Amino acid sequence: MIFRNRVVDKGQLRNLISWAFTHYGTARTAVMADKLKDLGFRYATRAGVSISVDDLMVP
Amino acid sequence: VIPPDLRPMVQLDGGRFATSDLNDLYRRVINRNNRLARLQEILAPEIIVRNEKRMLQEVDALIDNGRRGRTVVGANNRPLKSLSDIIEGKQGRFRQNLLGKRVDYSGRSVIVVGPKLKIHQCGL
Amino acid sequence: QIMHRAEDLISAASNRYRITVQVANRAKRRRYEEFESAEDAMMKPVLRAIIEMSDELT
Repeated sequence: MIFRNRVVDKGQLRNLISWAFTHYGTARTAVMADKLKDLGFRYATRAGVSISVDDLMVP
Repeated sequence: VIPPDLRPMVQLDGGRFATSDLNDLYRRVINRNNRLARLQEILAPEIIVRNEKRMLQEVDALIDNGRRGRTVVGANNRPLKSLSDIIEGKQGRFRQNLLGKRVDYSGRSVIVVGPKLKIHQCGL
Repeated sequence: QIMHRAEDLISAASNRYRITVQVANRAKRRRYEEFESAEDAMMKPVLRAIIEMSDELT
């Protein structure tokens, strides 16, 4: 029962998943990072994002 | 000598009946053998007998168009795939015809994006 | 669920394969035993196989 709050990254996924499955029945946790994963979407969606041109910014 | 049904003679109607590529080895080989003996008897000069014995030992080609005489020629001067050229390369029967048979019952369709479904299960 | 919490039984029961294999062994017969379309066996022969393992596997 364990809240984490930081930013997220790749890795902290990565690990994350780990630390879950590392103590949780494979499927039980393999199924996790899927609903919230597909929620990656729908958010990211909502924030939405994309290039510009000068997206290609040049310092 | 291998059985016939398996080197078989093939069927395309029209007269283009492909046959095979080792029965012709034979074709050689039997003739070089019989015609020869069929010298023996008449016991004519070895110039046509002892010289054929090489055209007889030449059966080596049957066993390999390719080690050690120049190979014999095929429809396209190919190394007429020797009987010892059927299960030899990765594409030569052998493993690919056993370790890697093709096989039946299954699907082969383009895998386009389709993330809607879950993971533990695929979408047929 | 249909199939999910079954990721532990096999996981924690000595030789896993081995499990499977028996499990089949169930399977095969515990379809086999009844060819009267018993709807218990209306579903796939394994999955039962499994489960009644499962819930005897306490």
